[PDB]
Amino acid sequence: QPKAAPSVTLFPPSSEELQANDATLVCFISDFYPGAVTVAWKADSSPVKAGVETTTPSKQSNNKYAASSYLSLTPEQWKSHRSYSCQVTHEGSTVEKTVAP
Amino acid sequence: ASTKGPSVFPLAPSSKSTSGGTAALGCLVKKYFPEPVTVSWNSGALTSGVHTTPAVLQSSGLYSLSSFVTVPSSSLGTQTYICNVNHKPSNTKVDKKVEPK
Repeated sequence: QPKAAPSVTLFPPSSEELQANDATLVCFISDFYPGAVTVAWKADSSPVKAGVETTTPSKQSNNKYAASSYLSLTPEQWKSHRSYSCQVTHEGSTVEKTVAP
Repeated sequence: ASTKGPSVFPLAPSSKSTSGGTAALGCLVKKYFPEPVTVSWNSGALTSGVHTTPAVLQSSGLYSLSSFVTVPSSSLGTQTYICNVNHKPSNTKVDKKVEPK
């Protein structure tokens, strides 16, 4: 099967979740093959590992894989940095997406 | 049996979740117990471009998952997008309208 690089979309915390005193960033990784990816998060430029959870990649109906990664923060953590990023490494490529509060 | 129904938050489409006229949007299904949760979009009318990833289990013992769809950006603000979440163990269903930012 032909190799396919992932599409990456990073979603900031919803207004609703922030008003519920929580914050979750959601990194959606889609349409990649083969199924092996590594995900790293950054707050501004600094690598972060606390509060990160990542799904095992799962085959979709298009025979490619999709996965999600989540970064759990407090609303105060979210608002205190200039940006957050999710970096996805697949087959010699890393793709990074960045969001701002 | 002990159960906990999910909290559902929108992952809103915006210029920042859109690439080349295709927008991604989703719903985040937080902190439910036990498995499973199932997700549909617009009551099963929207199936093309839908990806629902496996749940992650947190140290709290509660599960979270997310579901996503990619749609034409020209549809945003015109077509209604609703994620339908079913958590049979707690006899709960949640519909969340996902609106542009």
